[PDB]
Amino acid sequence: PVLTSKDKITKRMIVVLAMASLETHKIKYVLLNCDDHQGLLKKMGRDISEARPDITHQCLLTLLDSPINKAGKLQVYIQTSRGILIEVNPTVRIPRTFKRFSGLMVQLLHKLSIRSVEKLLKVIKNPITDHLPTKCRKVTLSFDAPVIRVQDYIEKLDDDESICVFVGAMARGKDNFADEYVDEKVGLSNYPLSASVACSKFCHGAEDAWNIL
Amino acid sequence: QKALPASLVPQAPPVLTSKDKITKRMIVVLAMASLETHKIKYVLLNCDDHQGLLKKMGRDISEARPDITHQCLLTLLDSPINKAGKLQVYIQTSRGILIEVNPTVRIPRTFKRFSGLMVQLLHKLSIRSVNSEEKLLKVIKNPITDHLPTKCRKVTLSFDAPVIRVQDYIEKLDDDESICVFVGAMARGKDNFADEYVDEKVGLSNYPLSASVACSKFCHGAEDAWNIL
Amino acid sequence: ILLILHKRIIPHFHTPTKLMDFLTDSYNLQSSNKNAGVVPILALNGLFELMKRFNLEYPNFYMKLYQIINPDLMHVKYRARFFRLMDVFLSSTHLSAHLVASFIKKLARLTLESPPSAIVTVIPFIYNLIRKHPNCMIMLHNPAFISNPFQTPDQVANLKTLKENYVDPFDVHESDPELTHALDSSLWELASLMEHYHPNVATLAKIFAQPFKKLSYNMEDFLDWNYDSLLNAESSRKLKTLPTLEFEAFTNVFDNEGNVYLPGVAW
Amino acid sequence: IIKAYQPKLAEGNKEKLGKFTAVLLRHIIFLSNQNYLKNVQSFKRTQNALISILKSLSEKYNRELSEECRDYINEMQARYKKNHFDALSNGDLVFFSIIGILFSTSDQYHLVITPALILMSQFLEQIKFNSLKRIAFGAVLVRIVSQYQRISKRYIPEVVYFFQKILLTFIVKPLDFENIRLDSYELGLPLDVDFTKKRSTIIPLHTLSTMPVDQCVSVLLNVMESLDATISTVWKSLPAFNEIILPIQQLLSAYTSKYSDFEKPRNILNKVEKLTKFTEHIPLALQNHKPVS
Amino acid sequence: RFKGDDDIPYK
RNA sequence: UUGUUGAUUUUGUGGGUGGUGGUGCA
Repeated sequence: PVLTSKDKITKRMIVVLAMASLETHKIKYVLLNCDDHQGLLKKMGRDISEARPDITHQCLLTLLDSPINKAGKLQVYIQTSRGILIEVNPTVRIPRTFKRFSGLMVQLLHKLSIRSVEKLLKVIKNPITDHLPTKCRKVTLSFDAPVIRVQDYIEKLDDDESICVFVGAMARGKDNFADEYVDEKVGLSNYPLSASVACSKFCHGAEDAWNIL
Repeated sequence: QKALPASLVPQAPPVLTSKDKITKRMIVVLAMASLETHKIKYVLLNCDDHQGLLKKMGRDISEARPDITHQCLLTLLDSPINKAGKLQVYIQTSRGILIEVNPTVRIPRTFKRFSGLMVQLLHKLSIRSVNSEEKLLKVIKNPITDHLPTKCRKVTLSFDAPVIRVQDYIEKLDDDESICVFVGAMARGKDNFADEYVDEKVGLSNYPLSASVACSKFCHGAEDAWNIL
Repeated sequence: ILLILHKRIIPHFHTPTKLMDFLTDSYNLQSSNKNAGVVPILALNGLFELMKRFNLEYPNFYMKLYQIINPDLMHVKYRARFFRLMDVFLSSTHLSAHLVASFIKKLARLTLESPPSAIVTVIPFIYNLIRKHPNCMIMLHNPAFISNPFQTPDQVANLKTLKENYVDPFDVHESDPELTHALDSSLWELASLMEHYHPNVATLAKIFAQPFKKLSYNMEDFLDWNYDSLLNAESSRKLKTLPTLEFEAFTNVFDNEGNVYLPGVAW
Repeated sequence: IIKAYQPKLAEGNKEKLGKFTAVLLRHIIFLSNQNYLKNVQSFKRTQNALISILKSLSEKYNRELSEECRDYINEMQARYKKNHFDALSNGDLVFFSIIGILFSTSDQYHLVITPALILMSQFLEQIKFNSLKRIAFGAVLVRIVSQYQRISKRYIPEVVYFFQKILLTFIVKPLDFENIRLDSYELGLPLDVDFTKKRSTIIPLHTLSTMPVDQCVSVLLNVMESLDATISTVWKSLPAFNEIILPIQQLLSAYTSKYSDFEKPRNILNKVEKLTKFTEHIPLALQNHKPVS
Repeated sequence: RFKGDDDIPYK
């Protein structure tokens, strides 16, 4: 069955892409990009460094294309830096190209939902806590945190529960975006990790732990 | 119970190069890379950005997507093993151009400046560092074998091939040897691009895998097998 | 006499070797009088030059050096002279690892009950000694007790039992540094100095955590310090800024004879 | 005075009132120096209100207070250079406390806390502590620095040094503690002391200037209570807790042996045994560095 | 020193 | 204090507010 926020009993691997830098600007509304819109954002006064929706696409692509998603044990949630929280249906097949992705997200932010004939992408009300499974372990990705084996971490963790990982798609910032909801922060690799690679690392471990293959 | 070594300070591991054939390493080849340039200024041909031009060229535009190569290079380069200096990347362009990727490089994550780099690389045949000390991206002479290590195991990513566990595979392989992987950045096609060079082809997962996902999955097993962390 | 013996007396003797017994008796002096406890420190200078000139051996010489080091040494004014002599002794190429380990353990134990100035002096001194004799970094860091994420479960169990059964083997009362078993111990005291109240002293104490990149530390830049220097340094702060107050409020500042900031101190 | 020269009334009133955040402090310290044993309760009333007023003046004019305070630490140091303990008085003890009330004690660096902690540590070591008056002054100094570190829990080596000498001073030597440097051998407590009566551990400040056996016991009990608190808060967390408490453990063991009835040394020893049992004394590991890319 | 997702400089 | 005017401002101390906001609904 396709996993949904309504279902809470089933164990699943929830991934939250916090601090996602998605924003629409009209001169027609178009997703703001670090390279496409440099002068316009300079007028806004915001740094072009923190104007990269591209990182979210890479995390989404590797997560969506991961085997566990093909096994129907994964759901993706995205918390935009503006405060917009987005639900990602596992069944979706987001565009592989960056430009076509931006056209999708501007529609989702304006239309608040994407329906192709269940909404493929749905904007849902904050906080994250309500939508997550009733029994669930929460962790963030922290470089300064102790390095932990993902496979061992999931194995020692219970079964009826579910696992949440909060990954910061922000280009640069303090790892305190989701301290309020989380109970502990763990380190995945001994070396600094990009948002995409860490997600690739973690879903790989869950696949090994749960024998998804 | 044991005394510490003479120097415990962590030192950067050596940057692997094609010249060195002894050290154990994980070779990855993104075969059938779709990288082509054309004067309009020279621009990397794209499936979406350019459609009329490739039709004039007569090439099927489905196999005209360099982003798949872009995404793989990002995950391969950003993998912890590359940070550990146990990985070098090779690129066999669909036209037959073989490219050297120095592990030290840092490709742009934006797709536009990604293309701007390779139009420079394809025409200038090489790319120099900002500090001007080493050629990060260099084109090299085919075949791949002469550049590969003297003792190396060769495998391809095959959906039809039997499914294996990467961690167990790398463990059972010897230590002095090296493992070399042939990945098709192509969208769709027959998995015979590197049949001549390889000895045996392996499948990683029963479900179909994207090129980047397959590569990321493979390298994590090597890190788990080699304890790279 | 001992202060001027090395310079104004010994070179003018025809056979200065005859002072060995007097210097030996001066060097072995042990008396209940506090002012007489400094005598071996002075006799050491006169005793050292004699061995250098004629290649004499004082029996168990480094054993007596270990004995002389005490909490009094850091407070006596002649500490500078002693430390300059110590650098020459601990520059020898034949000293055993146990000997240097025994010294480093004792100084760290002594720095525990020391003023910040003495702690400022010892910390570079220990860093130099550890760097000089590389076998002793075990003393700061024992790798066998590290918890590695890749270590297998049986290794974890063996490590757990090993942690449980460990006992500090350093002997404080043993006067033979080669037998104090200090090499098998560790410098928790320096790790406690990491939490020293003075910020700079803590930074020097944090130095053991970070890698030993620097080759050696000039003792002359750390020998001359005291409480007065710290107080004098604060007496002249180049920058002045608004202080940060207590948001908490105490009804009374001292105890009586609601909220008392200093219970046990009547008003 | 504050009413007559409010900021709104005229220009420069702000600067004037700032100078009075300074003046009122030297009034707070001055009143403490003055004799108040006759009217301690009234002196308590006038004091806490005056301190309460200084809080409001400080809240708006923190800068002027620090300037006057720092001049006071400079003044105490200079007076200490020539007069030693004779310079020290109740007001200096009180001043340090007012600093704790008003200024952020729990900081790595602070304009007034850092000089106060350093200056007090100099007293904790340099002062002879060879008289019951002098020991009593040191005992309160331990209390003040202890409250300075109530959150921070930083290690003060001089707290250990002071405890060792004071504990050994009241047992004078036993010939087992030569490493501890005493300054007075005539303060040894008599053996006939009961050590079962309920004696108040509080030390009046007004008695300090005037400064028999019971007073020594009360001072001694206050010192050990501070010692017990220091074990329970700071020394337990430190890696070298066993090393810190071993010289103290021997001294407390001597206290129990000489005074079997005296229970406080036994209680501290029992807690010390509990802490060392639970704490895992493992070889230190600090050189484990992060691998580089 | 570049780290994580920091991008190469834009001129 | 105003571009000749007259208590509108000026000096110091405190001090709140997105608000000629837009847009969709009844």
